[PDB]
Amino acid sequence: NIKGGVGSFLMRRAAPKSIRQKYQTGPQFYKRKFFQFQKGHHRLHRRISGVQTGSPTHQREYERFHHLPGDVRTRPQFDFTFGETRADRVMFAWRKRGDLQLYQMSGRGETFVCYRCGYPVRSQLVAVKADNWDYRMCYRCYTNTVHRGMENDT
Amino acid sequence: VLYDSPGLTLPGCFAKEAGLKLAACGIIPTNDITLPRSLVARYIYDVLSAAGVGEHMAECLHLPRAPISFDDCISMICERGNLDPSRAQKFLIHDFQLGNLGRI
Amino acid sequence: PHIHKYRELNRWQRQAQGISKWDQSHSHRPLPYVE
Amino acid sequence: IIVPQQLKAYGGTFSRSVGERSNHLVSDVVLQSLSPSSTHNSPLLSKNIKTKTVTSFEDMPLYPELRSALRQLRITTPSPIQQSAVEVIMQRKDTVVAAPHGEGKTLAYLLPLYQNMIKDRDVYKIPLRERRPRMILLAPTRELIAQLHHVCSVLGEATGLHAISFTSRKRANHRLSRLLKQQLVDVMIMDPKIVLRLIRARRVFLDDLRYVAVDEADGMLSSQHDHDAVHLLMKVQKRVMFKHLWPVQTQTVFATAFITRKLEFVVGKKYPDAVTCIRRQRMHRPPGTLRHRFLPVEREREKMDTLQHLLKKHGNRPREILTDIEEEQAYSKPHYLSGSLEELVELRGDNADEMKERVRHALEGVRPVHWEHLTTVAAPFTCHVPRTVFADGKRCIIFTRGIDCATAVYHRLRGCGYTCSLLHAALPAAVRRRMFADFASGRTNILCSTDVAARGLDLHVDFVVNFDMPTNALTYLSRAGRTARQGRLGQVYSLYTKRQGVIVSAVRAFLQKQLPLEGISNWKRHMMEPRYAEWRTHKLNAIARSYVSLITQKTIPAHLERTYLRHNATWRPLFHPQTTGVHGGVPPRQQQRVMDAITWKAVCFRRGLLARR
Amino acid sequence: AFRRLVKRHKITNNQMLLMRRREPYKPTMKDRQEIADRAKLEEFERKNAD
Amino acid sequence: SHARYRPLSLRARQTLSEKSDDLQYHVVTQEWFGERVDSFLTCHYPQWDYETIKRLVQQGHIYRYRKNGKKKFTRLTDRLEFDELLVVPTRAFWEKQLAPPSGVLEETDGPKFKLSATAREMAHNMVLFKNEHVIVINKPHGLPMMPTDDPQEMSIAAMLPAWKFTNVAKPVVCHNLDRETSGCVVLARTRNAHRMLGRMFVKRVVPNSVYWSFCVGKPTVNYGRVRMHFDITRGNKGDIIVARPSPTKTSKVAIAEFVVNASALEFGSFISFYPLTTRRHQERIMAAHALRCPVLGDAKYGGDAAFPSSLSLFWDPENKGLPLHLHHRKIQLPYKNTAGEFICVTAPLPTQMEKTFKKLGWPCEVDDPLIPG
Amino acid sequence: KLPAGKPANKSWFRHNLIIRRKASYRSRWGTGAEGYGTGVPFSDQVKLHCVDNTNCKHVRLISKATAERFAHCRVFPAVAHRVSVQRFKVSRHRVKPGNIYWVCLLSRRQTNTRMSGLRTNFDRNTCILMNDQRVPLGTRVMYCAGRHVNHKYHLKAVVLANFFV
RNA sequence: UCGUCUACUUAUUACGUUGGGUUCGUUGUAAAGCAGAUUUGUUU
RNA sequence: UUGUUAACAACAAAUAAAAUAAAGUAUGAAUUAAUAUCAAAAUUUUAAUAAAAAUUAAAAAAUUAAAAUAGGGCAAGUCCUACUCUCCUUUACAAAGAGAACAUUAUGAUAUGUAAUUGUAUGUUUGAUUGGGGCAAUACUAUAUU
RNA sequence: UAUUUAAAUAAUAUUUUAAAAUUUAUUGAACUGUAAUUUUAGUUUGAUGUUGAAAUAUUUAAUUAAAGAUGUUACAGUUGUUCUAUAUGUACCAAAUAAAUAUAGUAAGAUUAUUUUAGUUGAAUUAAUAAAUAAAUAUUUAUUUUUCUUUGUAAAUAUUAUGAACAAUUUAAAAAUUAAUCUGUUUAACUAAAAUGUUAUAUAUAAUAAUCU
Ligand SMILES: Nc1ncnc2c1ncn2[C@@H]1O[C@H](COP(=O)(O)OP(=O)(O)OP(=O)(O)O)[C@@H](O)[C@H]1O
Ligand SMILES: [Mg+2]
Ligand SMILES: [Mg+2]
Ligand SMILES: [Mg+2]
Ligand SMILES: [Mg+2]
Ligand SMILES: [Mg+2]
Ligand SMILES: [Mg+2]
Ligand SMILES: [Mg+2]
Ligand SMILES: [Mg+2]
Ligand SMILES: [Mg+2]
Ligand SMILES: [Zn+2]
Repeated sequence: NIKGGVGSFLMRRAAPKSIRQKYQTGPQFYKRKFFQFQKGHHRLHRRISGVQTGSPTHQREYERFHHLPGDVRTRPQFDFTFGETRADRVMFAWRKRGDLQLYQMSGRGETFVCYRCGYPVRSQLVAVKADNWDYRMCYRCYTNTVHRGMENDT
Repeated sequence: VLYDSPGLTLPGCFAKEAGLKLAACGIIPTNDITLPRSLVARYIYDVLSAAGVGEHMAECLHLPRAPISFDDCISMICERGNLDPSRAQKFLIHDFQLGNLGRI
Repeated sequence: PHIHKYRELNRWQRQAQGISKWDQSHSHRPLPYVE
Repeated sequence: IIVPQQLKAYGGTFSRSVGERSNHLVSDVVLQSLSPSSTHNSPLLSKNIKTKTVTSFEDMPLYPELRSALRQLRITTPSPIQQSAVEVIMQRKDTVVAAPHGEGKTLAYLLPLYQNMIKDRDVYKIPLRERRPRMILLAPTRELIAQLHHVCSVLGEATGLHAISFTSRKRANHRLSRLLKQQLVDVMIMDPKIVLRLIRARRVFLDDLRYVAVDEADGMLSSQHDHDAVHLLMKVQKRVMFKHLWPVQTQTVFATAFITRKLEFVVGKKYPDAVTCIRRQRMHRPPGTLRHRFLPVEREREKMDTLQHLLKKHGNRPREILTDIEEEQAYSKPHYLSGSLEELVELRGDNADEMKERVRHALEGVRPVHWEHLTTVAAPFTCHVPRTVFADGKRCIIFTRGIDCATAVYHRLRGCGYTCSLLHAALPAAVRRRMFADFASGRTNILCSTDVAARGLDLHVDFVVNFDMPTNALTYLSRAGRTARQGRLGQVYSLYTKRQGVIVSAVRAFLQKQLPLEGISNWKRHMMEPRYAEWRTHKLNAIARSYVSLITQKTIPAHLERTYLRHNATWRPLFHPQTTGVHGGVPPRQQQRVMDAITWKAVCFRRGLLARR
Repeated sequence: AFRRLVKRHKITNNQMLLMRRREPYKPTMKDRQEIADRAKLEEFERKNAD
Repeated sequence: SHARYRPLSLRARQTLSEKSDDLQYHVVTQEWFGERVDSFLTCHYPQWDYETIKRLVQQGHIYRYRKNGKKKFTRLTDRLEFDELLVVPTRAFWEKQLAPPSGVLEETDGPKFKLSATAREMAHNMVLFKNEHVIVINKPHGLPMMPTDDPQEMSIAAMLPAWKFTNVAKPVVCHNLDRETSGCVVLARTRNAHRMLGRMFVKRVVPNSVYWSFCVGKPTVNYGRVRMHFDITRGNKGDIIVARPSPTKTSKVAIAEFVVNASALEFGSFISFYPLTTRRHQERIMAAHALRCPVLGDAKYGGDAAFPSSLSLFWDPENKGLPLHLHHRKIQLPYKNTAGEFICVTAPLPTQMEKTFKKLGWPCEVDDPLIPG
Repeated sequence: KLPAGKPANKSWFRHNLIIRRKASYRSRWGTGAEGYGTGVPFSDQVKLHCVDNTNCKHVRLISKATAERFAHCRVFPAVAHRVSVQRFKVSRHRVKPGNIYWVCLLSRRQTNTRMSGLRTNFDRNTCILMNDQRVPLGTRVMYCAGRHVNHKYHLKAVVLANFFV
């Protein structure tokens, strides 16, 4: 009958459907409406990167992220570089901090979605929750989770 | 005015005898894997030869004699030649469907 | 102001639909009336 | 052969509003945004904003006379606006009292301004002279002036201060001058146009003027009231600059239900240090207990038949007209209702006061207002005409457009057998007072009025009927802000046609998502076209959501990885979004290269098809 | 709507290569707008004192 | 009994939170000024679990008021401010039409089922893969996954207390199968493991499981996709399933990619299904009607056609009680092994399927490469 | 296209059933007369005669590979394509079309070179019906059995056959 | 989250016949849940 | 392997033998062309393939053939929602090229009108501030009344 | 009404190519279309050639119809093929030829001349009765007033559309890192001088070991 016109950009304010999504009171389990990326980036994902300065003989692979705080400044407990190469190219694995364990991948950074921040992250550092590789965390959220003490909760 | 009930009356997963009757009356297709022309023509021959209707079946199918067995009837339908027993079974099924065998 | 109908459609929408420019409304050609 | 331009990036058009949404409109029509991303550049709302509250009235300093005035008004717990604004005004600062309709905005600035006058009268002992008042109140309409005079008289009875009001009457220059000659006043509740006339006629002086309160300041400071308040405030401001009289710091208070561009700039540029008390999470929204209902009428003629249905639905039953004498008496004799509290409570179904308040809550539909850790009941209406007739039916105001429609609907309902009263400005002074007194006292439960009764009227209106759909949200909120007052149950019926279908779809959508009615108009192109940077924001968020859905559920081969991220995960800017409606958001040099390839392949395919035909 | 073609200045000290703003002791745009508003308001009040 | 709870949108939930007065306001005094929200709540509610407190705070049922006129939703790691209020719902707050999270109310176990020695032995025998978080069992044919309408029948839900080897609580089944379907069934050992694995059994885009079936007749195509739309209606003593090619509002889609691995000429076929949805009797319906090849022994869909006389040398088509030739073969898990590949659990073929494969000359135990590891 | 990341061949199970040979210059099937191991095995959908006194006349092979070299270590299932009609009427007569039995291969029309160098071209393709226990349904064989039949895998077949080559 | 459910009952007798009436439940969740799609090889 | 017929069709495996289509002597275009006597490979990273950077590493010359990469145009495909265009309908809005009726001379013809309230195709048909308030002769000094 | 003080009277100009339907006047039926007269082929689609001996040849399959050829007449775009539609009216059907700076709220692209000689780098934003004042950028131009030092203040002119949605805090500071608070980036006479930072520590609520209840 009677037709009117209202743009969808006026309703985008009501996009979040819960307290967790509107006020960010917890981890965004792949349910995030508003994203904040650096002004100028076209490929919309966050990047936790490392600096390579030498050969694997002098500079180890985990020493690339030494400029970051946390467990990347310690040597890992497990090392898979020697022997049969991992199918997913996991080079190192740090000690389990509660339900989270930090891994380092080989090759170009794989773009995954951290369930705590909700952002697509491209990095070689992946924190797996309870050995379940469906729930991964970027290294930044991993360091923040350990700092607050929420390692066994999130 | 008329209201139609789409999925109220339907054969669905039928029994052996019900499927034989439906295929003999032409309600369901004859499947070359599950419901064979051979089985449905065997059913037709059995229900016809239950009573003394062998000579009448031969008269309807233009057979030189009253058939003793279903295989003999199929072979005589082939003779009435280049056609195969499959074609003979098809002819018998279609004759029963059109009513060339009688009212039943 | 304007009185035409296609004024809500921009030049891109007009050329995508296939409409002639309504601003150049030429009237020297009569309409195909049933004579 | 004809082939259109195939490659496009955006086919629509972007609005030219570079400042904010609805930049082309006037402030009198559109409401301003209250988001911090928008108020960051505003001259008023980027400055200091008061948000802290005070729980009880005992925690704030009040004189015993003001304590008794609150008990007389039956008010115990302060509303969120009073919890924040009373303290700032008592600190003698220019304050912008911003609150929705029916939250105690009137008493929010009357209590502190009265206490400051008591302190100047008792502590500082500033003498009151003949033609030099202490406070000046500014109100738009005549009924609001009479209503503000009623509240100031309740406060002035206990505090000892004398408030005076004046509307236009016969021989007004004579009657107004006698008041200034016979009695001494310190509160002048008048119109800014008339008080400017007395100042220029040298009947009232700006000496020892310490307080200027502007109710409904969003409109008073706009051109809809001829900038009379703005001209007066500039005279008050130059009085403060005068250094040969005693030092008076005249503080100015602005009570508003809306915030517009006029209000922000006229206060932010003229009052640099002005504290704003506002909760942006409730400001531009209807009350929670208000029920909205949009009834579409297919034909404009059938609008009267729909209105008559709503009246019969809510108890208002018309008297039967079956004879010629009754048909003549329907228009001649003004019929009035009759009843009392005793018979009405018998019909519906110490201890004396508790029962009077129990019936008062059941009739007005008063629900306990729910604030955080604070709950109260709504005080009785502060109207200068107390209700004395209680008949069987729901009370209503029928807002129409223009004066002629209000007059016509008034006579149509009378001919049908309805007891209604007409209220607009064209009525004479005697009839206008009588017509409002009939509805406010209870002799009439149906008020056919124009937009004059939309701002500042605390009446027992059970439901409101918009006979003509308002053209903007500012008028929509003010009209509907009459039936739900302090947690009372209210209902609104808006009759609209196709010509207002755009704003109805906008308002109906904003209400369902519980959003502020900011930037709402009736122009369809304005409500559908976004800004480029706003479209860019929602586009970037949509791209990131598609990236999440692509990563977490899809496995992509290596040869498809490049194209998947190009179409689902890459922010691709547009080319000159100002002229997007011409080149489609794609550089025409790229379009020329694309069109060259397609045209060549189209010509080759056409030459073959023509040769085959 | 500012100058996209940056103004060039003769570099006499090597720290001019590092400094981005021409006059660092000068208040920012909005700050000096507020300063000008305040100064003009004070001058207007002085003019209206009598 | 939770029978008084109603579906509520965010608006209605906020309105009920505003209206309901069943709230407690803890005043943050000097002694608790500066503490964390989770610490404060754990010290003030010893009867609540940390999971319950976390759910309440993160969903917004517990909030705080800083005397600003609005409610403030916070994280468990936020510090408390001086002279503010902490609003926590009481017991009576959840007695209205608003359901609380799982940890708020207290459930009662009540009865405890008893499992015999033979039952526990067969439950231990059915185990295929065990982990710190998951247990994959081999459910056989004819065993119900859940208690049926007849309470006297055994079920995996009743045998569940037999797979708590060292844990305190019994595992929880992550996905259910039909009574006739036999194959790998996943049981989460931890509550968090179940909450994380539930994501794996909802509709997806990439398949992570295989169904090996023996269908009567060979379809016209070797591989392809099947998409139907099922509408379930309540009948007299059953459910009427209406399959449509076009979607309806009351329908739900069923999608699966099928590949015919090997087959007889035109009388029988071996087909691998890779589903993307979870619909009742999905594989059986898509085989009987979409592929037009009823599964061997599927008497519910194509009864007389599910017992072909072509296999009369192997299976007698007169008993009509042979097990369904549909087996949940292989399933991938989110957990990785030492080599770096996702752990894929495979179940051996049942007796009837192995017999059919051996009679037709096909290898029974073959790895299906279409589901990687 | 499964898997989605690295799509693979959907004939993985067919590869376990077929006996293929890349048609390079070093690997070739050729005709059976080239020597031992040069005959192409019978593919599926191949018609064979049924020479035992059963109701069946022709069978169709289900196996993807069928030859004499591995007639002792592989099972050959087949379907009764054509059945003799008895106009005037046991287990051997109860053979109905569509049924699936195993078949013992007796001879082929293709050239077969033994290891001794003796090539042979029989008149027609030949086989006999057997059950899952490798017991022939017929009581007599109306054709010649090949030398490959002389194996313990075909004990009852050798007993029922009366002539070998 | 791919559960299960063409038989009970009021009577009648005999070693099946004849008249009436007609679902249960495991687990998770209070959103981190609910329709449909989830495709891309200038191999032109 | 499937049909016709009393040799014909394609096919899958030995797709194998065997037939025709060379450099080189001559003549000699066209698409293309930012470019260092171009840069094998691996790794790390940077604003969308990055050949852009950095770190490891160590990559010959000439002729032939290959589509693995670069190069050769691509905001695309499916679903849902909303708006519009298009297209139909007439009873109202503006124009309508068709006809009428009327005035004037004649009861015979050509025209002019100030007379046209008829019709069929064509245009349009959702920005209402073109509103609502306020102002209301009898100044000034006084008097009485409700 | 006319109480207030100057002056160098000179006008003609104002990038460029394009961004589209068209206006006025003609032409075209040797191509193609219809009527009158003197195994072929069409349609669909795949398969070879891909500037091909062809600016349209050959082939596969299905389907629909089958008196064969040439020329000449009449019909011309406002439309013609005597209803409409498709198709077509001479090698891109808004047909072709001749004139047009006719004009596109105007999409975009180019716009000829080193060694230079001075102010701001994210502000401003009030439709509409007596309210001191928009701001940035650029060109000309004007104010030597105090002081311990420092201090780009103002007119007359030209232009201005480079475009953000939520949340938190705030009459004081996001300090909630799942938060950014945003205009980048280029900028260098020569020779010298010159102060700057990435190393790892693998065991102390730890590690290595025995007795016994
Ligand atoms: N603290 C309080 N408790 C209960 N009732 C109150 C309180 N304060 C005010 N009220 C009541 O609220 C009513 C409306 O007050 P007020 O006139 O201030 O509303 P308003 O915001 O000015 O509305 P509008 O903007 O429509 O004029 C008054 O009649 C008064 O009785
Ligand atoms: Mg008010
Ligand atoms: Mg035989
Ligand atoms: Mg869904
Ligand atoms: Mg018309
Ligand atoms: Mg029309
Ligand atoms: Mg010709
Ligand atoms: Mg025509
Ligand atoms: Mg300047
Ligand atoms: Mg200036
Ligand atoms: Zn993260």
